[PDB]
Amino acid sequence: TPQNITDLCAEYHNTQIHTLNDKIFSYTESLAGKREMAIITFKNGATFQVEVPGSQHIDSQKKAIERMKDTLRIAYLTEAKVEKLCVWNNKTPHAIAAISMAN
Amino acid sequence: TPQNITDLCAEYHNTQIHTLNDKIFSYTESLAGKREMAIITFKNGATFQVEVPGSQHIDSQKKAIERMKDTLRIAYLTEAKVEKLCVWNNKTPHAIAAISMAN
Amino acid sequence: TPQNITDLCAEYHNTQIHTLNDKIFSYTESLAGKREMAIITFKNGATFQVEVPGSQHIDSQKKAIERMKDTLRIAYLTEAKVEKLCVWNNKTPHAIAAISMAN
Amino acid sequence: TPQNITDLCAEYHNTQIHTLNDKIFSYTESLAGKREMAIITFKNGATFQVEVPGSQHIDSQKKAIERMKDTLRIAYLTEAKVEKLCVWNNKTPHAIAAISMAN
Amino acid sequence: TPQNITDLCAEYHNTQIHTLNDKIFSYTESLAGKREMAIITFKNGATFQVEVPGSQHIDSQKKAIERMKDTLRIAYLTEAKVEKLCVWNNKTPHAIAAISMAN
Ligand SMILES: C[C@@H]1O[C@H](O)[C@@H](O)[C@H](O)[C@@H]1O
Ligand SMILES: C[C@@H]1O[C@H](O)[C@@H](O)[C@H](O)[C@@H]1O
Ligand SMILES: C[C@@H]1O[C@H](O)[C@@H](O)[C@H](O)[C@@H]1O
Ligand SMILES: C[C@@H]1O[C@H](O)[C@@H](O)[C@H](O)[C@@H]1O
Ligand SMILES: C[C@@H]1O[C@H](O)[C@@H](O)[C@H](O)[C@@H]1O
Ligand SMILES: *[C@H]1O[C@@H](C)[C@@H](O)[C@@H](O)[C@@H]1O
Ligand SMILES: *[C@H]1O[C@@H](C)[C@@H](O)[C@@H](O)[C@@H]1O
Ligand SMILES: *[C@H]1O[C@@H](C)[C@@H](O)[C@@H](O)[C@@H]1O
Ligand SMILES: *[C@H]1O[C@@H](C)[C@@H](O)[C@@H](O)[C@@H]1O
Ligand SMILES: [Ca+2]
Ligand SMILES: [Ca+2]
Ligand SMILES: [Ca+2]
Ligand SMILES: [Ca+2]
Ligand SMILES: [Ca+2]
Ligand SMILES: [Ca+2]
Ligand SMILES: [Ca+2]
Ligand SMILES: [Ca+2]
Ligand SMILES: [Ca+2]
Ligand SMILES: [Ca+2]
Repeated sequence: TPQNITDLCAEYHNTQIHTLNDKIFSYTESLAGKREMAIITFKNGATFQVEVPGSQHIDSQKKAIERMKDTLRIAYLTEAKVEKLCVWNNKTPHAIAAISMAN
Repeated sequence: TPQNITDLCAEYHNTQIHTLNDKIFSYTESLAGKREMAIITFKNGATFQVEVPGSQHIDSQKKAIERMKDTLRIAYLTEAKVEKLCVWNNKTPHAIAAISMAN
Repeated sequence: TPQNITDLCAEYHNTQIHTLNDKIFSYTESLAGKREMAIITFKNGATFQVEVPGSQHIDSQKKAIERMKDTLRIAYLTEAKVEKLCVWNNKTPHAIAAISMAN
Repeated sequence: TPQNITDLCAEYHNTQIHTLNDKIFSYTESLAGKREMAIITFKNGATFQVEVPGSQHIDSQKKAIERMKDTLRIAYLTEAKVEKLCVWNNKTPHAIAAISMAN
Repeated sequence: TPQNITDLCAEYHNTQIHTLNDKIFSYTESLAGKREMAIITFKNGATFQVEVPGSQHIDSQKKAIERMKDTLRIAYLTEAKVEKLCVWNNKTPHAIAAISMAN
């Protein structure tokens, strides 16, 4: 069980930590078919997706995907500092696996 | 994969982008039978719905319909600037497909 | 498809609009068996229920009834102005069909 | 159908109204197996539970018990004044049936 | 039935109270496969998880795990002072069974 986002990120292939230390600049969400996704940007231009859920996801996985989009929305609206994102960087835009907030 | 709401909107037939750059003037929801919908308006007069959940929306989509109303509700109550809406324009009032916020 | 709460309200029998243009004065909620409901009041005395889910309600209404109670809770705690309610006025208290917020 | 917490409470055996007119002093929450419950206190000394969902609870109450723990959490975090609680006084600590907020 | 986090904690094996009396320093959440978890840290260095939900959890447990992550997120973003945690201390990092807030 990892104790921090970096270690967690390290357990997957084709991941990377972005250290933003900045609030979210823009928040985009879509309910359109095959594109039920969220997209966030930062003032420096970095863009990240929360990928659409699939049939391959069990309920508790689907609740994590939804939770993440919830977290992103509420972080945006409270202007919470995003410390780090763990992303998958073999996708475009980079696909969020995890988030950390601090300060 | 889209990196913003305009790219995403352009993937669908019978969609257009509206540019608001304004907070929601009014938020309406109903639990009346076959009208379980949200409706928002902008001071400029524009009116939009979130559609009644129905048989065209698979599970990810019914979830995202529920998330859209959660978003519109919290956006209204925080006076968050709505940047753009992607809508189906083959409905009256136009039906929301995606939202971007970026005050 | 209706563009506002008045037009939506006009599609049902035994409904009427109340124009309140006021914040909620009190919010009450219950988990007692067969009284799983909320009740709101306004400073003018007007008193409203979200009904206990029962045999009068179709399936599609059940998520919406839960959503309406969430909306009333957060409206109360944000002191949000309630513009209008659509109610069934053959019930005591009057039973909420829809709500519009504007300010 | 009751119009207020007191008349709702009066419909049940082994209940009483507490009149608090105070914010919640503490909020406690457990996920521990067979103690999935919330406990709140007021500065006066008063301790109340939301009961572990159990045999005494009918279907409709399960959702409402979830909502009630939601409401007590956000009441605490918003320093919302609690007016009254309806409780079962044959439980220790006394078990919450209903809550009212005014201020 | 316990009246407080300390009494509830003492009912289980392999548990302990941590007394933090401090707001959450960092909040980390993951949507990644088999790492659907939150992790929080305090300034004194203490690091805690909410367990990954899985086939070994009953629904009551699964529900109470999603609630705990809701609680930790909003407690973080409101800078709510955490009084105590009841945790299982045979896990790394220690796994939250219960949280108390007073302040
Ligand atoms: C961090 C980078 O931000 C850019 O906006 C994206 O186009 C890249 O794919 C990547 O996500
Ligand atoms: C943007 C437009 O706003 C108007 O109020 C509506 O009546 C139209 O149907 C469309 O949705
Ligand atoms: C009967 C009432 O007349 C008023 O003009 C309207 O504003 C209300 O919505 C309602 O329709
Ligand atoms: C209202 C009373 O508060 C006290 O703290 C509790 O110990 C009693 O059981 C009862 O719930
Ligand atoms: C309370 C302790 O915090 C430390 O940071 C962790 O490394 C330990 O495993 C334990 O959870
Ligand atoms: C949890 O922690 C991570 C970093 C891996 O070491 C796993 O083996 C462990 O279960
Ligand atoms: C994904 O996004 C859409 C909008 C198209 O440009 C695709 O080619 C891209 O892969
Ligand atoms: C949908 O809305 C209702 C209120 C009626 O005006 C219909 O004509 C419309 O199609
Ligand atoms: C609903 O309210 C309760 C309190 C009773 O008085 C019933 O008559 C009524 O239908
Ligand atoms: Ca600002
Ligand atoms: Ca802060
Ligand atoms: Ca304003
Ligand atoms: Ca802002
Ligand atoms: Ca005020
Ligand atoms: Ca306002
Ligand atoms: Ca205070
Ligand atoms: Ca107030
Ligand atoms: Ca601060
Ligand atoms: Ca405080």
